[PDB]
Amino acid sequence: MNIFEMLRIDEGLRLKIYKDTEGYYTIGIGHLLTKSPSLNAAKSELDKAIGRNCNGVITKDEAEKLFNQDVDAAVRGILRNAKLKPVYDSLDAVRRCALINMVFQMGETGVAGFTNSLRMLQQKRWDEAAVNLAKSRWYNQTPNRAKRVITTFRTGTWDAYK
Ligand SMILES: [Cl-]
Ligand SMILES: [Cl-]
Ligand SMILES: [K+]
Repeated sequence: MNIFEMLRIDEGLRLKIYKDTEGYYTIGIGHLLTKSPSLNAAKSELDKAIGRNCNGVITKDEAEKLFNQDVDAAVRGILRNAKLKPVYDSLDAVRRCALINMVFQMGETGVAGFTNSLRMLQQKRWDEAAVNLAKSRWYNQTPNRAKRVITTFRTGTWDAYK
C-alpha cells in the first residue's frame, strides 16, 4: 500500500465526466473539474487540463497523469501550509498518507480547519484524535471513507485498506 493505491481505492476510476459525492463535475481518479453547475464549464476545464478537446472523455493514461499531478499538489500544498506542515513532518509515513488523503478530498484550507484534531495528531494522542476527527461534516457525509482514513491515523497501519 502507498498513497496512490489508497486514493485509487477511495476515489475510483471513471473515464467520463461524473458528479462527485457533493454533486460537482469530476473525472478520472477524483479530479475535480469545477464547482459550476454548467457541464460546458466542466468540459472547458477538462480540455484545459488535458491539452486537447476531449468532449468529456479521457483515457486511463490521462487519468493517471492528472492523478500524479493532484497527489504532488496535495503534498506540496501541505508543506506550504503553516498549520499542516508541522503536523505532517511529525508523522510517520503511513499517517502522512492519511493526511494527504484528507487534503486530496477537501483541500488544504479545509483540512487546516481541523485545528484540534491536528494538535492531537501532533501530540500522538491517536485514539483521541480519531474521536475528534469523526465529529465532522466530513465523517457524516462520507463515513465509510472517513472511517478508513481515521483508522489509518489511529493505528499507523494499512489495515483498513488491506
Ligand atoms: Cl458527528
Ligand atoms: Cl464514504
Ligand atoms: K471520486
